[PDB]
Amino acid sequence: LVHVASVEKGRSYEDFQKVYNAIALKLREDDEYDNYIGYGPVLVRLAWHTSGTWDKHDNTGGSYGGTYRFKKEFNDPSNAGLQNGFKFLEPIHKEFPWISSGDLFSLGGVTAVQEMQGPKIPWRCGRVDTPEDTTPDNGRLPDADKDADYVRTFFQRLNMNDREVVALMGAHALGKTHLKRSGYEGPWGAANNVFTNEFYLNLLNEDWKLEKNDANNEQWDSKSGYMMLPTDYSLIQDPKYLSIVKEYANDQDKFFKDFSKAFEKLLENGITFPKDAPSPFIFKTLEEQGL
Ligand code: HEM
Repeated sequence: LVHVASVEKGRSYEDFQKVYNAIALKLREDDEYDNYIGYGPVLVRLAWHTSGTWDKHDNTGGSYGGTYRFKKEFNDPSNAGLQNGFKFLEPIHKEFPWISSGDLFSLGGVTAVQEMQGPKIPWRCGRVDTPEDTTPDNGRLPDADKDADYVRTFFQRLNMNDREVVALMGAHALGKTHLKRSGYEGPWGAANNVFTNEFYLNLLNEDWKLEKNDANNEQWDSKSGYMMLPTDYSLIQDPKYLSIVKEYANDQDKFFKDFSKAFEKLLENGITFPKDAPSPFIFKTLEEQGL
């Protein structure tokens, strides 16, 4: 199965900047969500989980088909809580019914990262909705109770290498774990709706204790009130990951650049872009537009 990007008919960068802007304005307006964290983090996670079902071996799953809109995928236990991101995007989709579902879920993530003062993420249009029977089964998203070997093997299926994995994991600066959702509870740091390299700094610099949470799962906790999942912590247990963690803890620009590449890549696995497709779009933030 080849998934060829097909530009929404007649649309160009300005159309997608309008969708960006509507997402960004709603992010600003709907600020109460999740104890005033706002929707940025869950939109980033929605973009990732709608992309992260991809299997490089047969091109099943991935962002192209926008299959989260079907019940098998929106009810995946791994996706618990993402319905909030979907509901956020619903009025956006109503205003801009021409955008494909995959384009909207992925654009939500881009918009969230950028509006949270993260790197620019080039974004390409052209995902096309595919039918219900193309929805990938549950079980393709990763478990959090595992070690570095698990993480490394997991991400090979998404064609991500060590650097790409460690970079992508930096998104765990954002938002928080919610016990009733994942069986883990707590934020990873203080700046959880501003995109920074804090995840790496906290991994290296906090004093972590292995504790059990109220769902009886182990997680790493600090006196500052932060947590790390076992898979997060694996990034400093594994010496290869550790080197990269230290790199990003010590160079914010490098983290931004590597995250941007890896996140675009994640959002684009599985999609074939024709030679004459538009170049990737770099959207202006609301701030850059004076909006
Ligand atoms: C080994 C890989 C990963 C595992 C096991 C993992 C696991 C988790 C878990 C258990 C949660 C908490 C869900 C909840 O209780 O609300 C979470 C939240 C989150 N994850 Fe991941 N994650 C991984 C990779 C990633 C990647 C690659 C990204 C995106 C680049 C990402 C972005 C997020 C965000 C932004 C949140 C916060 C969501 C919110 O506040 O609503 N994660 N992750």
